[PDB]
Amino acid sequence: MAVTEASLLRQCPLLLPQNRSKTVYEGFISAQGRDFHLRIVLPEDLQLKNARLLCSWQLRTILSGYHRIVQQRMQHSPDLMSFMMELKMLLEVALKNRQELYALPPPPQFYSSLIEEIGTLGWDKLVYADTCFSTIKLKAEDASGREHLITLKLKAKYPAESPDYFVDFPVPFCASWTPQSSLISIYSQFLAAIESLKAFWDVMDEIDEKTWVLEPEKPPRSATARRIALGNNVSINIEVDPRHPTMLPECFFLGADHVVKPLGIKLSRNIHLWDPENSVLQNLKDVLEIDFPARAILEKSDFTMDCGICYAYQLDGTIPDQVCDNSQCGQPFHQICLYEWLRGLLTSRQSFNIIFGECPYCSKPITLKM
Amino acid sequence: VPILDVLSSLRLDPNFLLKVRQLVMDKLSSIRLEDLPVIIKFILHSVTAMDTLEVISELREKLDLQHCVSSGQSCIILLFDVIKSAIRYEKTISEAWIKAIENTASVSEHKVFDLVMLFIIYSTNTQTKKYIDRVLRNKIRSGCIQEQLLQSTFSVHYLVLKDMCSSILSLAQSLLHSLDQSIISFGSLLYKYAFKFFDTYCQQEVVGALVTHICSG
Amino acid sequence: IDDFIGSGTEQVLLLFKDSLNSDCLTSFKITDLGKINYSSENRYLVVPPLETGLKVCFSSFRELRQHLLLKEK
Amino acid sequence: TLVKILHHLEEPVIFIGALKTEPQPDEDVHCDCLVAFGHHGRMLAIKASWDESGKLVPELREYCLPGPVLCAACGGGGRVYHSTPSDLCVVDLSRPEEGPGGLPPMLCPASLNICSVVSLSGGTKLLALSAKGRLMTCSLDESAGQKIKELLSGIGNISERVSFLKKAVDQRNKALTS
Ligand SMILES: [Zn+2]
Ligand SMILES: [Zn+2]
Repeated sequence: MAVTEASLLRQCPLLLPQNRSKTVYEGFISAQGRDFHLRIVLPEDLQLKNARLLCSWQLRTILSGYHRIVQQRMQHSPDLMSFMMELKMLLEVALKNRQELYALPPPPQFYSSLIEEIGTLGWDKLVYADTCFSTIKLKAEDASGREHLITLKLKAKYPAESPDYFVDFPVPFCASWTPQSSLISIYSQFLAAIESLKAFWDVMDEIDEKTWVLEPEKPPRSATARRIALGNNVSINIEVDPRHPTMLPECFFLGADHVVKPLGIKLSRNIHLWDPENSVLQNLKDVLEIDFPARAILEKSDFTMDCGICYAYQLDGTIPDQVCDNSQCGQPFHQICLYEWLRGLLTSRQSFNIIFGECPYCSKPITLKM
Repeated sequence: VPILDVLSSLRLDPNFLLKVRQLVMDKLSSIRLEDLPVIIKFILHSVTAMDTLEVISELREKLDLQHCVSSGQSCIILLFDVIKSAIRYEKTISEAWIKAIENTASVSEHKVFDLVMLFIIYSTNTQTKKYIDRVLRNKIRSGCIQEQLLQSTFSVHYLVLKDMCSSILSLAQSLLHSLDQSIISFGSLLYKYAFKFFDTYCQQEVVGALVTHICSG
Repeated sequence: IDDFIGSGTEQVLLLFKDSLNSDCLTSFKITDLGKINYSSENRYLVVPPLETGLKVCFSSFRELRQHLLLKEK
Repeated sequence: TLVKILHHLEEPVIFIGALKTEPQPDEDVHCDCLVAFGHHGRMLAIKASWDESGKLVPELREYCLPGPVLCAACGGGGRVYHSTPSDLCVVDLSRPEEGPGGLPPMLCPASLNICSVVSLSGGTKLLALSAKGRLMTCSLDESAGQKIKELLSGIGNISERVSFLKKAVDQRNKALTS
């Protein structure tokens, strides 16, 4: 109400007077459905510039951080009404920040139905459950038989709300959550999301097995961009559409200005021969008109594929890609080391985003595009 | 936007389109960020040989670009692109636009937009370059254009300009060859910010242009 | 009965029928009745979740007893 | 020739100790956190946060872990070993501090008067007394058909008392407006 013989009830129904004079109030205060003990003793007059105020030790621990704000507001407040309103707003923000302290499940809703839904899914999809029963992980199989796991976080009462779902594959997973949706509902949704990008995996596992795959080393299911070795110290990279995987992915080469040169020239005049019905590897072998070194040496150091500046492979994951346009050197280099070297050099002239200069080993013209 | 596509699709009289155009121009600060560009796209499709001046005036009056705050960047960019395409694939937009900021003479309350569009137009079709120089000298001597302007201009919208830095220098070149210290100071600030925010090649071109000024000038 | 294993908890020992041999300690059987059964996986995945849940809502129960007594006073 | 209460827990006290939480050899390591214990399972953790004010701030916690706690002690690496009347259980803390006070057991009976020692050899080895009066030393590093029975036994234990506490809520909302 406007008057505090009714507004005091409407806003702190739990907070009520003991003393004849309405000077000793006691009771509780509600906050997120939690009734906290409170005793509050005003002066003879209804001035808050003095207002004795003790609590629970619970409450004083929770208000460690704001007792100065209490000292401020007790003295600055016009009325006990607005004082307590602001107090409850404060309590809510306090627990909102300290929201890590909050969970308790109802068993017969939760611990009953959840194992029925597990038997619904299959106990063999069951890969893990948490000692809290907070987390649970499950398995889905691509029709090839690739395992795609997924994690799920369960509230106190699960089907009331969405569980927090965490999945490996790259596209934003959408789970249409109704309370009628159960574990198998979201499992079918998981499968439908898997079956959309199924034929992508059918090319990806092929590429994983066949060729000298380079730099999504141990590629997860998220990986839509790949890198392949070919020839020697010339590597290609690919990025594929999960929706049209056999469609031509966008690609380019890394390597030499005499090895990468006729590779693209063949590609330009055979891309029209791209038959998307075949496998991607098979299409490439004819489009590029070559065989791969199909793991032909894979990960065995003959000192060929090495920076020559830093003398390393996978410098910050960076590959020896920049090479010499020379038959005699063919010394491959990183980006960063070659950049920093041709930085200080006097002859190193800079165009838009190019650095020219001499190869460190052979002193022949070498071009770096950033 | 759907409404607009549909109105492009249906059999209509144009007098109604005009009403709607005015209507959106009122309802033009009162739009969310994202669609904005396509609305403007519509407008600039919708415009004609004659109405152009007035609509632009209203537009030039209603666009702010201090108001639009990943909080405005992508969309602004896309906007500029759109405009860029518009004034690429027709000419008279630019002459009208210039006219509009040129005859905005009494206005000592000039907004950011104007310079940005000037750069752009300088970068694009070039017959008018001498027109642009002329007008820019004239507003500078008038003192309607000043330097905290350029400050906030390069403090925000630079990203637009990176890919036309060469325009800035080709201009500053013609700025320092003139008299009237304020003009020369403007060109200075140009060279300064250009070296400041942009990349190595820019910096290099800065130094290389200043040296030329020194030795020859 | 004892922790003959030395794993911490008690187990049971059983002896069968000296008809076997004129010798003790043969035909034994040790067990816990849990996983432990000595003689002469989806099921084993979900127990800790349950055993948490019981004590969890037990703590809830005690908290709300305290709550009860409080407003009574 | 003064004394100062700090928090006042509300159940009988059993254990007090300290930890080097975030322990990231030397005998005396600078303890970061503080721990205090009750009898009916009320635990207290204290930390210094110096956050949210640009000044030094205390960060507190009051946990309520189950069982009438019999005894406990601190393990190196920010751990605590404590004996319920059912089993011995542990709580690790080092992460600022944990929101929930989870705990596993270690498959050992209801001990009392635990006393921990550090090896730094490998791992943690300790000492204890069984409630039956037996001393022991520790070194540290069908069924689903029974499981469903266990699930539903626990559900049946809990739902009764949830309803009971709702009956309290009704009493209380009613007496309030009285
Ligand atoms: Zn390197
Ligand atoms: Zn070379």
